[PDB]
Amino acid sequence: GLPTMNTPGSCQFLTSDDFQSPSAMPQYDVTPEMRIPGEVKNLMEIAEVDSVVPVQNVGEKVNSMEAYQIPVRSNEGSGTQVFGFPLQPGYSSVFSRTLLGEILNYYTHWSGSIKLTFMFCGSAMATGKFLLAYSPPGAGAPTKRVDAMLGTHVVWDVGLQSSCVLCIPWISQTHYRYVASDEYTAGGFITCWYQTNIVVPADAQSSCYIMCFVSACNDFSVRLLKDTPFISQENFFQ
Amino acid sequence: GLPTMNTPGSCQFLTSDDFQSPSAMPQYDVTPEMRIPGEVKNLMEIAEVDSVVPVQNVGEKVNSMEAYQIPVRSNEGSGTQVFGFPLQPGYSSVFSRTLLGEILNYYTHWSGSIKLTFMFCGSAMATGKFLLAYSPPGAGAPTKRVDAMLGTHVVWDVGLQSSCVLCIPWISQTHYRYVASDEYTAGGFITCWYQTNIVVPADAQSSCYIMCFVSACNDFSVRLLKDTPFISQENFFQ
Amino acid sequence: GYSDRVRSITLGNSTITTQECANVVVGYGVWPDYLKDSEATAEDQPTQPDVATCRFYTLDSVQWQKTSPGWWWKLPDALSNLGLFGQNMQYHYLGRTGYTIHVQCNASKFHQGCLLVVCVPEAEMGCATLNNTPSSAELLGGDTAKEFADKPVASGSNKLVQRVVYNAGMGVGVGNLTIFPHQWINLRTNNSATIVMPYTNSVPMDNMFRHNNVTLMVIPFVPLDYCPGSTTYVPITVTIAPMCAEYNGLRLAGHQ
Amino acid sequence: GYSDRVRSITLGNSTITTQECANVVVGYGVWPDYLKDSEATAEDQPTQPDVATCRFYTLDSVQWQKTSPGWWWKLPDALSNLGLFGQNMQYHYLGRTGYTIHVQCNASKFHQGCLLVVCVPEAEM
Amino acid sequence: GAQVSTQKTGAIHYTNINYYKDAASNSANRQDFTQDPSKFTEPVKDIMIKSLPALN
Amino acid sequence: GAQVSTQKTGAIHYTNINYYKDAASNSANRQDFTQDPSKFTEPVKDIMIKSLPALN
Amino acid sequence: GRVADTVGTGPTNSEAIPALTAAETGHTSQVVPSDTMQTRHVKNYHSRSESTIENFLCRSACVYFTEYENSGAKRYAEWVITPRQAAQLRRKLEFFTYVRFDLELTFVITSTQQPSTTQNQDAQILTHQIMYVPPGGPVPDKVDSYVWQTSTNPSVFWTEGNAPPRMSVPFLSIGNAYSNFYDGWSEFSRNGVYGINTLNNMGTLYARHVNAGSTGPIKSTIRIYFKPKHVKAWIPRPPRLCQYEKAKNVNFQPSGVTTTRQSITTMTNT
Ligand SMILES: CCCCCCCCCCCCCCCC(=O)O
Repeated sequence: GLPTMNTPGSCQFLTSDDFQSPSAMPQYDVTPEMRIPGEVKNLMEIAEVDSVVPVQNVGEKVNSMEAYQIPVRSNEGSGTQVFGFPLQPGYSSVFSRTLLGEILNYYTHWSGSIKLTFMFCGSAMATGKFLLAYSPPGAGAPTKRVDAMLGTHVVWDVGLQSSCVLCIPWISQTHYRYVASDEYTAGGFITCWYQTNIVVPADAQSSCYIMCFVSACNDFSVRLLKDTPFISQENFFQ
Repeated sequence: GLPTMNTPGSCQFLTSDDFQSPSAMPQYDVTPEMRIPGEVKNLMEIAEVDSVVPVQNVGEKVNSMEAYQIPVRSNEGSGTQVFGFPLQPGYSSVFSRTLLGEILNYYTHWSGSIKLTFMFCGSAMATGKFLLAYSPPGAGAPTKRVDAMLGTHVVWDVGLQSSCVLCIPWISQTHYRYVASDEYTAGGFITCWYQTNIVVPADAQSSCYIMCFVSACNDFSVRLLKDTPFISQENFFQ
Repeated sequence: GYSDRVRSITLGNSTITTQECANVVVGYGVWPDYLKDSEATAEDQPTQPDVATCRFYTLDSVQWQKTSPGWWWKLPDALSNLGLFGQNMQYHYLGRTGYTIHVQCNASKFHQGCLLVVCVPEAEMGCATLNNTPSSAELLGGDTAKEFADKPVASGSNKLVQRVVYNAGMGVGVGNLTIFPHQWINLRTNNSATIVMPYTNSVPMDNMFRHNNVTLMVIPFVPLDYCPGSTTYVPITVTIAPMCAEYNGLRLAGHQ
Repeated sequence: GYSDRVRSITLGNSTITTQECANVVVGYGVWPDYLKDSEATAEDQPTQPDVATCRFYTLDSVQWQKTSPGWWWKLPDALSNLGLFGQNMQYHYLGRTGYTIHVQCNASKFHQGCLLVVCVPEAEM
Repeated sequence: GAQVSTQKTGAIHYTNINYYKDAASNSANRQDFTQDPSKFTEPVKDIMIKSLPALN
Repeated sequence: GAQVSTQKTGAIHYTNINYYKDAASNSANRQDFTQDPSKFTEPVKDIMIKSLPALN
Repeated sequence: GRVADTVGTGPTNSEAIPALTAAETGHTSQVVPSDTMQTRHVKNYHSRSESTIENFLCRSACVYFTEYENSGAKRYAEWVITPRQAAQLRRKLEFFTYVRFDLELTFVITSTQQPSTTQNQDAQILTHQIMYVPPGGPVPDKVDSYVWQTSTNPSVFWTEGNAPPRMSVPFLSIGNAYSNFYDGWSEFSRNGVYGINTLNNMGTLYARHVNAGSTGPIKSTIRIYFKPKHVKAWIPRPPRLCQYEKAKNVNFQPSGVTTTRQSITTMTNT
């Protein structure tokens, strides 16, 4: 009898622990593997896939398709703000239900570079330009285009090619950021300003629409798995 | 099933024990190290840093700055005693709240060589000498300079250079000494006697001040960690 | 021929020469520098104003009296209204800096006195009443020195900071402050003192307005004592030089 | 594959992409640069803000009407209220700079028009 | 018949042994990092180049 | 894949093995003695010599 | 690791002056006792081991405890994780501005009967559950709420009579180290919460009974114990003086520097 001493932590059941256990059905025979297209080895390969962003949450439109559409209309003056939303991919209502939004909510910490892909769905003849700005925190969301200039902005132009890519770089004083809302690490702001008013021929429709996309670059990473507040329950399902 | 026998001491929780435990969050990712100035690898590197000594505890002056000041005044006769305090670095009220005092209170045993650095803050013209004596125990604190001579003393002189160093050697019949008060191991005594009365020109201020310092030499060491009696509590803080 | 009493420091345009001083205490032993690319986070290219930033500034000189308790400054926000380093502070979300502090108080040979120049990373001051916290107006002032108070502060409903010297506002023993880097201005053998502080902080870069990471304190231990007929008014002056500044994340103008 | 209609310019943070344009006229043929030490005068060491300065700015857009005669800007003082280049202008006695001007006016295929973008050194009115 | 591998660190070895006769009794494999995003991003027949226009 | 080291004596070897896949599960390191007082004492630019006067 | 040797010295007459220096340089003299007196060659075998940081910070300590019952108003206990609600641990970490280490948690749970008139009380073995909730996660408002399923969140099931449970946690901070002292606000306007309270969001810790366990009421007691490991430190500082007051801030009540004694000459404490 090899002498031995139990240590604190015996006869406990830990949720995340790693241990070996005796099999309940010895020498069971396993069916062979098959080659199934689309094998995921890691969740990060989901986080790089594009997804639509319900940029317009206003009012009761969240029950219709119009939640995904951004109105763009010819004005009589330039410098009006197209839209804007805060960057809090796990908290802010914008990204909340997105694809990237779901995967984050399981994780507490993250860092990387979020790409925003925009695509102009308007009429083929109408053209236009736009100013996509990103203002790091330290001041409120800029309320005038002249103020949006001093951020990091990509002047983007409609034309033969359609899609655009605004790559939000990674600027923070820490390595990671809370996915849950906190004022300490708060992310920043994003705006879109008319660079030059939409020009439309005659007989072509005045108003257009612009859809937004979200993806994570190849430097993206997450940490510290947790529960997701979204899904509810009452009593066991039947 | 390898036969085994538990030994006394199983299923106990020891405060200081060393054991391995299963991690609660497997494969967690740790943020990389940074290079921060002033990295402490050992507490002894704190114990060698100078600190002021509240040599004057008299009366209610402990609530003012004057607790750190030693009055020195021109007398009409020589041999008066400037100050004196017992050496019990963890117990005596003098060293109690000092830097060296705090670190000791966590430890029961210690040995080494305590340096005392003195610095003369008086007027630039006034000069003077002083006799710094250390009388090992076996007799009361010497009450006359002639008696202080027979100790280990450094005659110290004011002048162009300012700071002095009185290095108290290590003399005891044991290797270590209790940091808590006991009559068995009691440390010794320290005195400062006018060697030659303070001489001041006209128009220069009569009274001066002398501040004291404490540090541990490179032979210093401690042992047997414990609790510190100073900090109190009642109910949990909110 | 040479002397250890004399020193000459040159950064950018400005220069400070002192014929009576001691050596220059350097940090914890790490000479300040730029950011190596191993620890970097921000992926934008940093601005390095160099001469536009690195140089010496001189704040308001403050009188020193027999009863004067002491003073404290907050470095990250002091300069904020001075020079480009004040401008380059408002337009960036990040900054990384290290400080060279130079304190100048001189007196004749007949003036007794001793000062303590310490530079305290992350000094967190308490509050007058136990429940509240200090207001942003009390802990700071632009270029102006805030001073302690020799006797306890009566505790009302206000937000006032606790200014007692012997607790040094942080609730520690003032006699122990020497673990941090320091030097002793002593009217006997000295004139001016000098400190060099490398960048100390938990994260490699920081916002400047939010987090004041370095606090400067001058506490007289031995008050000023001089026979009548000698000049009464002896000012203290502080000089503060950033070193190897960097900035990231250019944004709009303001703090809010 | 390639095209001559399309161009992408990147300076500092900002970036300007255009899917319909012509080539980029460069000066008189001298690509802008720093100051060689042969011609220098000032003996102080110069500040080189780089990214803090070099980047694109966008001024106020101005309407264009059938009768609109034209417009002029003065570059050395236009930006003076914008960005660090406005700040670094006020705190120095000297400056040396070169400009990349990019003018954007688009219209559908049914709009006639022609503009003239010239950049005139030392126009004295 | 032991085996040796590396722990998860940031700025070491551990000895594991399988005690049972059934594969399903072995401990979980936490360390497989292999990743190939090409099966979701870039699912096109004609390989597209970043530096060039998409539709030429 | 064991390891061997020395105990703490005054006037021997012990065999330790790491059983887990996470660094934070390894036992504490009590034995690192490295010490360099120069980062608190002697924080000056000009190196000063004991045998000489401080201010010359 | 070992103490340095004290080298012997004979008499001395010479112009080199070890015993003098200038502390105004902020430079602690390195003088050793052999300089100011005569000294015999002595070998020291004393070791500095127990003074290392590791042995200093690593001891288990009771940070906090709660009470939750088997019936009535309070059926579970909730606590946010801060070290600062216990005096003697918080002080040991206030020497060091920036600390880095890997917690090792250990819980100690006990049960206590409560006075009641209920008849035929017969105990059964209770089972305690301890659930950790990283920040932002769902918060149970009732014991039977769905959140206790712990589809993810690390949770521990424990039983009376067994050994106390233990789990180790790695370094959870965002930055390159925990921060004990933080000067600044959470808001760019220098408003809102001031002090270290802003940096600290560790999530929350919960506990409950799994089963009623008997007819009569039962109150339980849980205790948390930190045991830092692999410690690293930076930028030491003065120990705290005045007694603590609040757990969110450094606020203190002004108190004297030391204790007192009689006239300076007096050689004994009072
Ligand atoms: C059942 C799982 C329990 C998990 C226990 C997690 C406890 C987290 C401990 C954080 C440690 C000390 C940090 C002080 C935080 C701060 O002020 O920045």
